[PDB]
Amino acid sequence: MAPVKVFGPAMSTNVARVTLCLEEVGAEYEVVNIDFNTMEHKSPEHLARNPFGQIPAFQDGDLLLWESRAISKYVLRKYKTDEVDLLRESNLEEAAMVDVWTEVDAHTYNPALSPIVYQCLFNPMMRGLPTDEKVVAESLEKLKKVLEVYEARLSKHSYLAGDFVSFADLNHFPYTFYFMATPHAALFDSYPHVKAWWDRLMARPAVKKIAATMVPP
Amino acid sequence: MAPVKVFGPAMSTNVARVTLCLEEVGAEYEVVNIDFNTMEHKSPEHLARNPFGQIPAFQDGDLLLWESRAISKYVLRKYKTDEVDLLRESNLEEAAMVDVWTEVDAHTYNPALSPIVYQCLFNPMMRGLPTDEKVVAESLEKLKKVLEVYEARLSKHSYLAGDFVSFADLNHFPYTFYFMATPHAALFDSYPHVKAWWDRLMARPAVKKIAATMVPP
Ligand SMILES: N[C@@H](CCC(=O)N[C@@H](CSO)C(=O)NCC(=O)O)C(=O)O
Ligand SMILES: N[C@@H](CCC(=O)N[C@@H](CSO)C(=O)NCC(=O)O)C(=O)O
Ligand code: NA
Ligand code: NA
Ligand code: NA
Ligand code: NA
Ligand code: NA
Ligand code: NA
Repeated sequence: MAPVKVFGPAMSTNVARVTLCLEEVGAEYEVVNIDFNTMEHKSPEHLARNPFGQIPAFQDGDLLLWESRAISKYVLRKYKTDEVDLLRESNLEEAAMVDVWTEVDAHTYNPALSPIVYQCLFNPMMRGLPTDEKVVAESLEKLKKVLEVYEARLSKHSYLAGDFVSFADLNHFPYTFYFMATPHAALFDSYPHVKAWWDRLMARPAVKKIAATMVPP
Repeated sequence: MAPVKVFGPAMSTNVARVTLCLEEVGAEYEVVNIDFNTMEHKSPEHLARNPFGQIPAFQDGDLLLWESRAISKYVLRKYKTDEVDLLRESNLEEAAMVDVWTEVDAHTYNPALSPIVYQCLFNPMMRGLPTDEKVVAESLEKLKKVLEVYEARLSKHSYLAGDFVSFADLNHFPYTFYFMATPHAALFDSYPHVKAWWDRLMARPAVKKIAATMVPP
């Protein structure tokens, strides 16, 4: 049988980006673990998939992909329907706003939020490494300034790209989910339109399914 | 058909990403400078274009965009022809490789190459800031490992996504051009297929036109 394969730990943020997209479009898939403890990500077998030796990678027949956003867009295109059109590529202005807010995640929001996840969650929980409180403080101040902008945006529309959910919103889910596992989760409550947006995403069945994979089973 | 407008200094890397895409598709445009000396990027007029107060921004009628890659994709879609189709969105596997290598620029290549540009070129030439040789050395070692991967890829095809030029290749132009103005330019000679690809991009008429805009006096 023909499920597509995602390679990497299911709970890894960038894997969860891809599995969320797969769930949203109703595609059949399997997640194949990659064991970092044996350097499997640097094995020749995995380097054939991603020559830079990272996860996720992805296989659909003879096509091997890497870079979570590239994988995700392939999925969103391949399995597109009229009812689940998360890129909006037939409407140039809508597609442009999807792209803008996807880029805002990559270049503005995630660089502010991710260090807090690293320092407050990944460091202590993965290998028991310390937290750098200077990094956390600096990042929180940058994140507050980002959230001020998101608060204004999400007072004008229910989602980032307009009055429709899109890949832009989905891209914010994996790292933000882990931010909600840190002691700084309540920050979002100070930006009520951002909180309402987050709650809307968390209510989505595909998001619930992937959130359940981002915990300890 | 009034020309579309690109806002920012013409020689800025992320402005040049956009103007290269505009030249490749033969679109009429104007570059409108944004004066950082008077904080014009933080003025209400510019914040209406990019609420994060960065350049580039872009206007087409009533549409305002920011984030250079989002602007660029809007351009490549709007002005697409069968002859100049730089995203390949009608072919899932080709679009996927364009997307992979666009992501590799953003998340792998540019993070290794751009600090060398900053330390060796932008620091001394813009404000007269010092150079951090530790940053340069660490970045060079990362870049060498990246270039090994590019060398293998560019032995299989003349361009990153396949046997056709695409947005993936164009994304590498602006920072790489400035890297070639640093004392480390010769690094590429150690990767003959990467150097041959670079020379092919530099031979393109659109690339020549934008390279001429990328000067200080
Ligand atoms: N931009 C890429 C990031 C992948 C990545 O960082 N993967 C990490 C796991 S998370 O810190 C990884 O595989 N690292 C191993 C390494 O670099 O050796 C994407 O979105 O796919
Ligand atoms: N990912 C974005 C980066 C734009 C940017 O950094 N712009 C800088 C100029 S270059 O260092 C900028 O406008 N900075 C002003 C500021 O952040 O205050 C893009 O691709 O458009
Ligand atoms: Na849930
Ligand atoms: Na549930
Ligand atoms: Na929860
Ligand atoms: Na001007
Ligand atoms: Na595209
Ligand atoms: Na290859």
